[PDB]
Amino acid sequence: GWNALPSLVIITGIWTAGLFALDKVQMFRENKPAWANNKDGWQKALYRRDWYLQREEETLAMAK
Amino acid sequence: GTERRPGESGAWKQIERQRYASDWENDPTFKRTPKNLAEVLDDSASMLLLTDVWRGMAYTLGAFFDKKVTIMYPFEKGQLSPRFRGEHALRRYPTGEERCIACKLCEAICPAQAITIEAEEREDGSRRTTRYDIDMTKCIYCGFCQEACPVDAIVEGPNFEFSTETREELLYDKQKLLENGDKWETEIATNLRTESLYR
Amino acid sequence: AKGLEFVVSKVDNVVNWARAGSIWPMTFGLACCAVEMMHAGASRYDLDRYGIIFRPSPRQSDAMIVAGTLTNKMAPALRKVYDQMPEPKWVVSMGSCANGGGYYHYSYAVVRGCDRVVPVDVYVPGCPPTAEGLLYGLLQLQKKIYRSKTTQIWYKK
Amino acid sequence: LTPAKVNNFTLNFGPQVLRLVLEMQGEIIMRADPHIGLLHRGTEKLLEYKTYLQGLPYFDRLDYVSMMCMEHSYVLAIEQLLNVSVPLRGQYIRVLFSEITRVLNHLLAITCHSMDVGALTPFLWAFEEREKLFEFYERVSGARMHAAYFRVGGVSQDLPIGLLRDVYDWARQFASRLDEMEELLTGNRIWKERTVDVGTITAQMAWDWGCSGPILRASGIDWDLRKTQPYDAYGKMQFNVPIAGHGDCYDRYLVRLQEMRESLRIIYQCLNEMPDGLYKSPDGKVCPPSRSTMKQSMEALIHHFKLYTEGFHVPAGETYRAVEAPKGEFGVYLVSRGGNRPYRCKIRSPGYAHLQMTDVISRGAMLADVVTIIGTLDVVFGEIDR
Amino acid sequence: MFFENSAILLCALLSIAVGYTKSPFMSLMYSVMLFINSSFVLMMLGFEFLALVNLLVYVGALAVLFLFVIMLLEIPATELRAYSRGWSTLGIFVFIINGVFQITPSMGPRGIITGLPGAESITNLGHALYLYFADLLILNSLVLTVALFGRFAIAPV
Amino acid sequence: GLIRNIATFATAVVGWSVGIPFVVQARMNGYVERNLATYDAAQRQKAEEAAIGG
Amino acid sequence: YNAWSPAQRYFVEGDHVVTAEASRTFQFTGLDSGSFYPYVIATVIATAISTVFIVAPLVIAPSRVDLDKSSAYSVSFYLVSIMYLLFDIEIAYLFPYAMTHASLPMYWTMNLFLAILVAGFAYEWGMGALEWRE
Amino acid sequence: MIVASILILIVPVLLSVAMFTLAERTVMASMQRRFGPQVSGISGLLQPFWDGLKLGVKEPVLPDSSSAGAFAASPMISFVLSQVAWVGICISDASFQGLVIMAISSLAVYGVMLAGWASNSKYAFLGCLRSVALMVSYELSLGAALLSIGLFVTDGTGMKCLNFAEMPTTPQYAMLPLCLIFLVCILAETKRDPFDLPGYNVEYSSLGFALFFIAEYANMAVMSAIASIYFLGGFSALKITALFFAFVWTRGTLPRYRYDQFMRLGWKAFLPLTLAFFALHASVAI
Amino acid sequence: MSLGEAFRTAVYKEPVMVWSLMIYGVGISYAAFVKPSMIEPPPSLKEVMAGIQAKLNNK
Ligand code: SF4
Ligand code: SF4
Ligand code: SF4
Repeated sequence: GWNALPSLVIITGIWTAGLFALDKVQMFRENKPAWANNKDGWQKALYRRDWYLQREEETLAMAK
Repeated sequence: GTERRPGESGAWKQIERQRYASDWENDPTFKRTPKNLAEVLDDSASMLLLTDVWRGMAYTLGAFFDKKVTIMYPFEKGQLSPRFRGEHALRRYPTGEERCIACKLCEAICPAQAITIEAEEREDGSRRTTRYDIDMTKCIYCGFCQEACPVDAIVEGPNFEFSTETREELLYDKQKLLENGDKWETEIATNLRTESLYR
Repeated sequence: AKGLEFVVSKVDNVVNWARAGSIWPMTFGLACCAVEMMHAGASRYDLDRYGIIFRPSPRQSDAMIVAGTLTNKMAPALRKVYDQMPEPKWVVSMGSCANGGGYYHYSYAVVRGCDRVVPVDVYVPGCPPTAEGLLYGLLQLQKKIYRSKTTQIWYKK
Repeated sequence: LTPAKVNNFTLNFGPQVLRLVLEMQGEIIMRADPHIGLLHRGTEKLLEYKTYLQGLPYFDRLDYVSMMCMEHSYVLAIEQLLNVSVPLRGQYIRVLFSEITRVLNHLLAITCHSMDVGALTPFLWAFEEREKLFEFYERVSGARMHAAYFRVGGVSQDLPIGLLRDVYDWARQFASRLDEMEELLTGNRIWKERTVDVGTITAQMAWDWGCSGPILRASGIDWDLRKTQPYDAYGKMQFNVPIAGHGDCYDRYLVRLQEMRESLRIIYQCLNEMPDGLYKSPDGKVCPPSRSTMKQSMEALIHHFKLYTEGFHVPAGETYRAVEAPKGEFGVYLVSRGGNRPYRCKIRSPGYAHLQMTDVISRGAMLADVVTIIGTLDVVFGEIDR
Repeated sequence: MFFENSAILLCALLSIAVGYTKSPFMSLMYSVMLFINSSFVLMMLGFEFLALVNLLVYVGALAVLFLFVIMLLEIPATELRAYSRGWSTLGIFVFIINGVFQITPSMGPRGIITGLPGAESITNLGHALYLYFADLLILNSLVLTVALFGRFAIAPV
Repeated sequence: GLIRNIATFATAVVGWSVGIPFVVQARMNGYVERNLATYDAAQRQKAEEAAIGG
Repeated sequence: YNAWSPAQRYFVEGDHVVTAEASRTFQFTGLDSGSFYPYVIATVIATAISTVFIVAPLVIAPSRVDLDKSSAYSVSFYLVSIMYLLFDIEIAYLFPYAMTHASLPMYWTMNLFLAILVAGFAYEWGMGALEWRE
Repeated sequence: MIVASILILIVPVLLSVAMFTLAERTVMASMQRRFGPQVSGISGLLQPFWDGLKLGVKEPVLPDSSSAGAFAASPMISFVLSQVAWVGICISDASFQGLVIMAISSLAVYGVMLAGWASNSKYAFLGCLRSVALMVSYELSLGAALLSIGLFVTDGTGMKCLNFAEMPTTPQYAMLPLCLIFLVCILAETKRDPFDLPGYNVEYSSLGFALFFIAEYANMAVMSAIASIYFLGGFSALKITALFFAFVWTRGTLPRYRYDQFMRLGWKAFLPLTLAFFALHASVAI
Repeated sequence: MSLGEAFRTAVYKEPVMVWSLMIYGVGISYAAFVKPSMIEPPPSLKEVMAGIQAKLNNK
């Protein structure tokens, strides 16, 4: 089918471009290529502790 | 295959019958019972894992990689024959005189009553029409007019793409019929040069 | 001002482009001409190639093609379905039975042409017309749609 | 004498040209009342104002799926009262083109039944061969559907040279097309479960219900008009009769397919036995003469004048003749007063009889099977409503 | 936390609206919305699994049967006194006493409580279900069987 | 009145969402005041107990 | 949500952190792991899109008023829906068991649940309750 | 940011659904020895766009004898559910993400039911229920299949979950019958052959009809992504296109079943098989 | 009839249910008998981590 082949390639290319753009955007947003990982309360606690520690560092950064 | 099976019957009377009566067994057109492990596995492969859809799927998929018969109208046309009965038209003689002599055979034979004819003798003594009208919205294109005319005056031309935006444009008069004949004379004459061996 | 008029003309061009290339008719399997209509959408002619899809409802139907003779008993139903067609809408007359009655024009129960009930934009002659002729008539319908200029009218209203 | 009282269930199945009113106590159909006449064109009264040749195109549009079969019965009914013998070559051509017409009717019927069931590929596939046979028709009569080819005493024109070549070429691959057509539905459990044991009909009911054509054959009934009451060259033709014994939609499907096979066999036999000779009856007082003969002879010119204006005068009498139509038995009752117009021409249509079986057959069925009943009935309202 | 508290308040609003309206379809739609928003707010309590369970069960299974029963059993009887007969004043007065001012609240003497997010463990939930309340799990199995058998025995034929 | 129904629904939603919090906070104010009075009464009771208990 | 206690902020004092949380960016790796939050915003966006597509043809389409245009051209359901109810409840029961590292007695109790389930289901089967003639 | 990501997911979904219906038409033509849409744009690369714009400019008609609010909202609700399902596919981190999407798909049943009660059509009244019952029946088997899948989905920390990023990057050769039954259930969920007997949107029009088709094909793509993640060992455009190609292949080759027939099939062949397979997987995985 | 004839007739008249029950029986049998036969058969943190290192470092 030569007439449908253009559509066949276009569908794959469209999904490829969309997934690549979403990858780039979400990588810029989250800044690590693992944010989709499963997380329990333990990993949540570590992440929130780390975020509050970065905020605390910024608070102490504007003190010298 | 064309064989039948218990449970594959699409009804209730027959399904209820076969699950409560062995009448289908007496029927030879029902596939006979498996008798060994091999036949049981064959039956399971028949029912589960499809294996019936698969063949038609493969044939359709081969049709996908197959050629097509599609044509690109209007840049391509179909195949037709000289006997084609299309737009009615009026023919002349090569000197330029109308072939129609108002014998009114065409109007008499026409079962569509779509032909209106008025005629009288011309100033030169010639017997010519004064009104020659055919209702294309009423004409059935049977060609019986072309069969009846003994001077090859009225002909259904090879023109078939003559649709109009209004119905009034299809009320063909003598003048438009003569215009069509003068336009399409060469093709009609060429077809007659072939059809003469049959007509 | 000239630029705004130019934009209006281009928008009208695009609107005509969209409306002509996506005409969806409704199926009235009335009589003989439907078989030619059915073969028109078939592999050889491929009505679907020209953006034509037959819909089960008038609500998605863009225009009506009358393929077959119309009786007096059927005229109210045909008017019913046409009056269910949304705007913008059109009507295509295919076949002499639809044109003016033709071979049943003097019958007692035949509506002499679908014109007497509903308006018609395209008249396709033949008993039956060729599927190629139906293609030509629908292309002429596209040509009529092309000359349409709605927003040009509305901006000068 | 009858009130309405209980309204309860109410249904309306389609103004769009069959109108159906059904009655269910739920999911299962208990009553089905078709209403017809939306295509009743009153042709029979219209026939009275037309000459025999004038009214011939009326028979084209009675079954616009199968045309030459419709022509043939009326032509035979005319000729029998006219006491006219048909030439051999004309009979060969009539039988061959009738087989081709039967093939077209079977193809379109099966494809429409499939599309109603849900299969769309065979529809498109078979319409290509249908276009091929339309080209065949146009080559020989200049019309794709409404040929008006059959004539009293023969046919309008002889076959053009080179036609049988393409006929044989088409037959050389029509079997392959049919084979690829079967594999999409034949070995399918879905097609069977949709079609098996739906609308079962008995021989006793069928003869009570006046069935004809393939529906009769599927009830274990040995009957073909081409073998019991043969017409033209069908007696010479050798072919088989498919026989089924369930009265099932799948059975009718297989019966129609095997009928197509037998039609192809008859097409081959006709192709290899085409004789040379006259194609029109030599009676110029009924059959029109040649145009060359007309233009050089006073007598043929006079006969062309008279026949094409007044036509031949059938002797007063009555007859009824039927033809083994692809949709059943198509018959026409002819009443003659002695003039050039038929006094009363009644038309019998097999689909009209088959359509009368809906209420009793659709009982105990489901709304998914009404469309199955209509599709397997193979009904054209043009013949049903005349 | 304006929107979270608004969603919390929406629950009782929808609860009153369920009985308020006269169209059974409207009541069922209100109940479906209430179920969804209830699950969403409970999701703020950290119960991902239980919210999905409630959603799945009540929307896909029970509300569908509600709408089916109504649609097979309810010709519109709204004007059949559903608007012309009104509502009992004692009911709404008692409801006001019970729920607006809540003379008998759940907390009783307590007047303030702290709401804190939880930590749903499907592992701990499974441990409890199949080690600590397995007997009640089998009892629930018996109850499901009771429902199934009773339903199929109370079939209207 | 489809749009009328939408308007009434949205108005009810907004009025509820803005009014119920006021009553909730009134309940909270009343309970806080009552508990403050209770604690003051208990403190006075303990003072009396210390006085008359030596 | 925004934190309202220093304990919730892990005893980190200051005003910068409060405002930072107030106008923070959503991050799964930030403070809102497993938040389900994009579902609501997706709902809002889809509501907007669907409403717009409803409104638009009421603007760019001519209108004509017709009387006839404004007109339209069992217990098996009970059985199926109630069975679906019960079986979906049973599936919800089963789901946590599939999410754990269950033990052998836990396995046997799960099999007991399934045995009662299939017992009821098979009783319904054997009595003609799964034959949808009606 | 989040809104922008939602829109960036939205755009390929709409564009590709247009392309999916176009390519389904064209491949059906290819398997029917015809060309299909080819005039409307370069090789017909513009058909769905003009079709959508045409239905946009087409007049929306509202019955005067029913509740038009539900008539409007039902395609709106289905479209919302499709968008939410896509967001949960690509923009989610829920521990029961597969269960989330299953519960989401359970909700799409209402739109058909809402339309069926909305319009005053008797055959809509019947077909809506028929399609509802079909999808409802197959939902249990789909959930059972996910139950079977969840018996081996583990992350590195050792917790059993439904996260997509933690699914193994290999096909599951040991659940091929489960995969086949899940694929047939997916076929059933989208009213496709051999389950295209139910249409419910007969009295609908315009962008409402467009949104119904958008929701249908979006749900088809969502189920395709689910199947690719579950059995094909990852999420990729190639697998989506291959599954759609196979689905068109099946549609163009098979007729549809009868109502009670696929009811019997689902309730006596599919769900018990999924139950037995779930029990076997639970037993072995111990 | 023996087991063979009844099994043949049943599977021909109903293969799916027999398949499902056979799969269930195989699973139950493996759980009950097959598994406990061929597959069935306080250190501090430093020892555990040392063992992890030993297992990881060779591979
Ligand atoms: S067209 Fe021919 S048949 Fe008709 S009136 Fe003229 S000469 Fe006579
Ligand atoms: S072709 Fe037939 S209908 Fe047309 S003018 Fe001639 S006789 Fe009349
Ligand atoms: S115009 Fe001729 S072919 Fe067409 S429907 Fe009428 S009679 Fe039949």
